[PDB]
Amino acid sequence: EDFVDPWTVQTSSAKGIDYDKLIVRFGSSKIDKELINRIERATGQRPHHFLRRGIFFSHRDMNQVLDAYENKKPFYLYTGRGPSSEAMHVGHLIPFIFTKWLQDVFNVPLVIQMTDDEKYLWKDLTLDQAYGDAVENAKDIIACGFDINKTFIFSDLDYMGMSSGFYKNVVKIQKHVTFNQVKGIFGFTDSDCIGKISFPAIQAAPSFSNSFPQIFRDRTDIQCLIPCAIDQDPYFRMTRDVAPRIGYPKPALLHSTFFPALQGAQTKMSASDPNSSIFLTDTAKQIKTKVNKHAFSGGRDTIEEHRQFGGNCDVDVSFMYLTFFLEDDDKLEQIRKDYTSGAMLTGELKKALIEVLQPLIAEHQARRKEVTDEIVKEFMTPRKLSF
Amino acid sequence: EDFVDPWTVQTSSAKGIDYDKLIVRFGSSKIDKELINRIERATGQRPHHFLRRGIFFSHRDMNQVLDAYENKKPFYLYTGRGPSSEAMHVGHLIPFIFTKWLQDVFNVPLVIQMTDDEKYLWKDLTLDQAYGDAVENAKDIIACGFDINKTFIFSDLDYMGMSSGFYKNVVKIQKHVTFNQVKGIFGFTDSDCIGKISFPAIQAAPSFSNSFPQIFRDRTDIQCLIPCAIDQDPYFRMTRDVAPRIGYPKPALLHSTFFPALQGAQTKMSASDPNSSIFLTDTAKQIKTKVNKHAFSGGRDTIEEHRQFGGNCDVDVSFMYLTFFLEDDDKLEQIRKDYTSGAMLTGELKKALIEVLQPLIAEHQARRKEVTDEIVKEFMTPRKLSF
RNA sequence: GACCUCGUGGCGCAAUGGUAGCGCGUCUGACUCCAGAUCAGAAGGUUGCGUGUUCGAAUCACGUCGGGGUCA
RNA sequence: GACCUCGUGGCGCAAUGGUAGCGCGUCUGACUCCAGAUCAGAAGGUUGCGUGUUCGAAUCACGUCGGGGUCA
Ligand SMILES: N[C@@H](Cc1c[nH]c2ccccc12)C(=O)O
Ligand SMILES: N[C@@H](Cc1c[nH]c2ccccc12)C(=O)O
Ligand SMILES: N[C@@H](Cc1c[nH]c2ccccc12)C(=O)O
Ligand SMILES: N[C@@H](Cc1c[nH]c2ccccc12)C(=O)O
Repeated sequence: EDFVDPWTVQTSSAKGIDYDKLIVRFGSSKIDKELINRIERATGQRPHHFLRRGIFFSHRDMNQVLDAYENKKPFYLYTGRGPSSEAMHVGHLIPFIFTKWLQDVFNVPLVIQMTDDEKYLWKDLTLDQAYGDAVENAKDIIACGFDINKTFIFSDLDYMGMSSGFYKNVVKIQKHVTFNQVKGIFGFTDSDCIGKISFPAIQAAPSFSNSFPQIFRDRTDIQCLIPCAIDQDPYFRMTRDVAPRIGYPKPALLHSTFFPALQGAQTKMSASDPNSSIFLTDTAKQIKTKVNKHAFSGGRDTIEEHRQFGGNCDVDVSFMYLTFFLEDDDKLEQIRKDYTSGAMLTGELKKALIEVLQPLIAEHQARRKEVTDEIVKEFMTPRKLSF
Repeated sequence: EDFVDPWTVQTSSAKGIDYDKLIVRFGSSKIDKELINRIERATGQRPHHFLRRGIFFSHRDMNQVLDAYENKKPFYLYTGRGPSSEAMHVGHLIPFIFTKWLQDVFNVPLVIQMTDDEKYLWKDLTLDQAYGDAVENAKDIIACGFDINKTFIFSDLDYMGMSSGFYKNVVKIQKHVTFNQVKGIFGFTDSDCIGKISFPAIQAAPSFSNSFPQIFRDRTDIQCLIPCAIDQDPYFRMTRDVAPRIGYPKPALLHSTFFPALQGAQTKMSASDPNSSIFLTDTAKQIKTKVNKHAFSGGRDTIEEHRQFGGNCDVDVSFMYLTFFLEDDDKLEQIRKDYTSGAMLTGELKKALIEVLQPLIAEHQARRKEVTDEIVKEFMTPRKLSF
């Protein structure tokens, strides 16, 4: 019995979360082959590997989004981030990497939310500190290549006070969610502060277009698509239930699996936990070390046993990371084959990984460094977005 | 055992609420003669009759406000209103009448809050309807003579989205109040909506100057004074407890007694209840009728018994209303004397009342009619206030 | 997503198959200098909505809207 | 406003008057192609803050800050 909620991914199996069980448990829908070819037919583009490889595996109302898109009816993307301190590891990238692709292939506007107020309520920092962390994380997000002409990155602490329609939708949503409702959904108790208790309303507000008057004037019927880590589904199950009751459309969803922590898929990568993560501000040596010194293996103890029994892929953190970052499907297969056959040793694998991580993480740093203050401020300026 | 909270004033005694017991029960301070002369010494003005006659009877930190004022340290007024539909009776005026005086004699800026979002959560209407009711009630408030150069009337639904510091203080406050805290203070249950559960934070935010950046830039140490009906003390007991913990000063308070309902001081006047109120949009005949047909009497049944036993003032709604609106202290005394002695009959009294109500309510209508849309919009424009 | 529950004159209750009643309130006249109190009388709902079963339903069933609760 | 309660190495616990210990975690070497597992060793806190009582306090008292609870 795996446990998954907005603040905890914990399972006993080394193979990690049983996503098939998660889909059922949550009521979401499995993304099947049909849906994928259906996505390709609509974009005229080859499905991103996260879709091919089941990284993004679950959805909600996707066919309706496609049915609309295909019929010239526009949708907009909405995803977000809880601002961090120094953190921001590769795991935090998956959703954003996919969102950038979705933005390209479908050519649609996007709103990214920086829940600095959330952190302020959950962690121990000042609004300035929280807001700061956000404007900062903005760089890394921007560094993913989001089109500045179709992307609006905002901080709750800020935008809330400069929008004639966001707080208005928070009030609507709040009126339609009870303390009992969220007590169940998230697990809040009478002891939690009123601020945490009503925060869900805020993570839901972006699902409704008229929350962004300067981007959609006051249109209240524009489809919304939320790419995100399955652990965020709770907010939007709630959002989908509130939607009709206040006369707005339900946000569609594309769910992604968690990026396994270095010590094993028993949990997801996280800045809070020791050596479990590879940060976006990591030197090629640090990247190299962490992989050689912390990545859990599915390979046999000795070169001896490994040759006669090969390694196990269902648990090899290194092989898992490759499933996420090695583009070429042929190379990933060769490795899976050889590693399984014993033909390849764990270290030869750990090396293949580091060869793909270092350059990726390096490029990120390279693009991050090109993010000027003028730019950040632009992305973060309520303004009309293209399309 | 009288019962008083933000939504209910109920007592069994015809003499109404035992305010002395209320002060103790709430922990507030009785406004004694000293404090009154102290107010006169500071303003160089004769204390308003609400103070002379105990209408405004309780306070919190008033001496500190005076100590500061007298030493050239400025404070600002903050009071508010839950927007109504057609309502707005004389009872709703007391606080505002006194606030206008305080504004004059002390010469200080003022923020008036229109909790349209509160109504939206508690009643059954649309945000437009709620916002509308507010912009409307604004007229009647303005009609009280508040200096447009020192007064800012705002609606939560609106201002919240155009302030770089209000929502910021709501977030601070929310983090420092638990669901249990407000469950106790107000009586909210797990069934109430998250919006009602965290609303108190909003009625508290105006107590802090930096909530109004366009009026006080980002000063966080400006004394605040809240004139209000004692039934609102719960929000500010809570506000005073949260204040220091977030590094802001505690709001001072001036409490006023309730305006007794026509049928008797057992409850306060209210639009919800039948014939218990006299509306600001009432014809001289309606005013006249309500008083002759509904005002509870303390006079004897027949002219006979009344002459030998006189009337009772501790329960006569009409005499109570006069205590509120008859300026001249000598006339009020003559009436109290004669009515008690039997020298005057109840109807002669009911007549004296109507003679003071009709002209007052008439003037209000007269000034309300002069409130142009340009003006309302002005009062409601975040802008620098004089002093 | 599924499940439970409620939905009736302004308010609070009743009539679990064959004509929707009561209390509070609201209005009248009597009585009082008024008001209250006390007497006497009256007005007000096709039962959230749409069907269906039935000779006939508020009550039975399906659907739907809305409030509250609950589940992996 | 008053009252109760807690506050200790990153985490989670202990020592209710006379020298702050343990577990988890973190680092080393052994072992493994790595990692994990298993062995062997080590580093890390003057106990929210300020006093006071005492020969001596984390533990007692006063004050104060912060978390949680409670009252008319
Ligand atoms: N609460 C999320 C941040 C977030 C806000 N809105 C979102 C929409 C999609 C995904 C994530 C988000 C986090 O901690 O990462
Ligand atoms: N373009 C990369 C995404 C990416 C950006 N920055 C990164 C840093 C590390 C790994 C991947 C990335 C991809 O398709 O996967
Ligand atoms: N909630 C109060 C309105 C209000 C808001 N802020 C205030 C400050 C003082 C007095 C009243 C208020 C009411 O219903 O009337
Ligand atoms: N100026 C009046 C206040 C007031 C304004 N409008 C009113 C309407 C009815 C009664 C009083 C008023 C006073 O001093 O009491």
